[PDB]
Amino acid sequence: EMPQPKTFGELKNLPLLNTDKPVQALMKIADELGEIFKFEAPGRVTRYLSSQRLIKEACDESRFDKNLSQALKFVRDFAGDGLFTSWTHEKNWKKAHNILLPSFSQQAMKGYHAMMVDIAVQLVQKWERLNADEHIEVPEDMTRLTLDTIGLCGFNYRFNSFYRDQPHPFITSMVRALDEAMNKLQRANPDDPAYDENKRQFQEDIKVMNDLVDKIIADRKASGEQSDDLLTHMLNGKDPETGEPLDDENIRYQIITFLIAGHETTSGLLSFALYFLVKNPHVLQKAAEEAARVLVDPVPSYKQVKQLKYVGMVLNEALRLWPTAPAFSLYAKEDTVLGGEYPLEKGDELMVLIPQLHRDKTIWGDDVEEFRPERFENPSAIPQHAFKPFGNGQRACIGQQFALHEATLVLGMMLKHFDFEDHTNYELDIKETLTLKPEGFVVKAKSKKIPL
Ligand code: MNH
Repeated sequence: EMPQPKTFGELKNLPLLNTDKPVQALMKIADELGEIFKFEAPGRVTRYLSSQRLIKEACDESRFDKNLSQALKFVRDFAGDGLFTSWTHEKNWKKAHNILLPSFSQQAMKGYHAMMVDIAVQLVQKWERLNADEHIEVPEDMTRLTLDTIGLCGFNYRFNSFYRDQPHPFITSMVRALDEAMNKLQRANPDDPAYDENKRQFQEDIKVMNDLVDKIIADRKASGEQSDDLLTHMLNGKDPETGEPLDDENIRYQIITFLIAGHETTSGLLSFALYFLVKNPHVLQKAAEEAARVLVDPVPSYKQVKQLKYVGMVLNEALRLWPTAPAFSLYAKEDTVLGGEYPLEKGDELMVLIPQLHRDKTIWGDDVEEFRPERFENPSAIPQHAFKPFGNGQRACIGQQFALHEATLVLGMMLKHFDFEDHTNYELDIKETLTLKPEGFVVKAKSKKIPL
């Protein structure tokens, strides 16, 4: 049979999800329960997977397909038919996949990189122009950078999020909506007077996001166009199979999904990577050397990012220890036995604990908690399906190369232009908005006096 956590009667496991940090609670639960453990809530059942040998079967394209998590279903209201939230047996997913995949490529990455620099320059100039006494809120400023990067590159819109003291209205509203998604999963009873207040708020926040997208289409509508871009590939992009462009109503959904999924994950990754680089001096020294040798010219070139090897290794290791996308869910496409020990009826839902998967001691050695980028010196040596932070198969992050390209480029310039000091020996605190980010992580960054 299949182990499961403590069920309080009617609500079963569901009351456990109330905590600020659900994914970490599930990791604790997985440490004790074992490879797999069942997780049943009233009206929904899902089995969490933590051992790699089960992950490799769950990941097979001809064995299990992607299922929408309970929270992702609520995410649909602003995101919807966007690939991250669209179904695999969904029409719009296939159309959008085929026509937005060419917008991510080597030629594409070249298209986006020159504009990425601009936003990273805004970040570097902000940190260079800070006074000596001031300190930097890494996750906040990383979200600040990532929004502007994705906006300017993939939608020709400058959020100008750096010119704002407080988080952008988009950030506030997005985080708040994710709040309801998670917090309504954990909720026992769907209807109650009080929730109406909440409900009100969540109509409000969403609108802001909607309103913001209205600018991108309107702005580009009024200003000059015909400059190859994601938003172009959405307006004028056409489906090879059906010869059809995207639905305007669906184009806006694409914009929502891309704006949201392009910063939170990348910004959490940058914060986590900087944190781990701060806790270990030597792993920084190596990367500070790499960025200097690889990037000579003041502005990084499209080729210079790919030339950076150690930066990508650092990013992959930091992404291993704390994958910014905490989990993905999968349903069985036909009756199978998982591991040869657990029989599952078709359509059964299994969630996958990516951070617990990376902590499997058998594959990654008996010092998994140890953060050493050198593990990724020969990334070929890593076993199959043991390391899947970006997802699996066709369903895995069309712009993952953009994630790595922006994050590597930015981090290379950060280590190039700055010296990082940790004034609090920061206690690692992970805030969850369906995504993992350090909370309270503050460092100072002295200038290195490098141009542009
Ligand atoms: C860090 C970086 C990063 C991580 C950890 C990441 C994680 C994921 C994971 C996991 C999935 C699959 C979810 C599931 O349930 O199967 C996924 C799918 C997706 N992701 Mn991303 N993703 C990005 C960067 C990331 N993504 C960026 C950047 C973009 C946008 C430019 C993006 C846009 C998507 C889209 C779109 C999908 C949907 C793919 C599909 O369903 O066909 N992404």
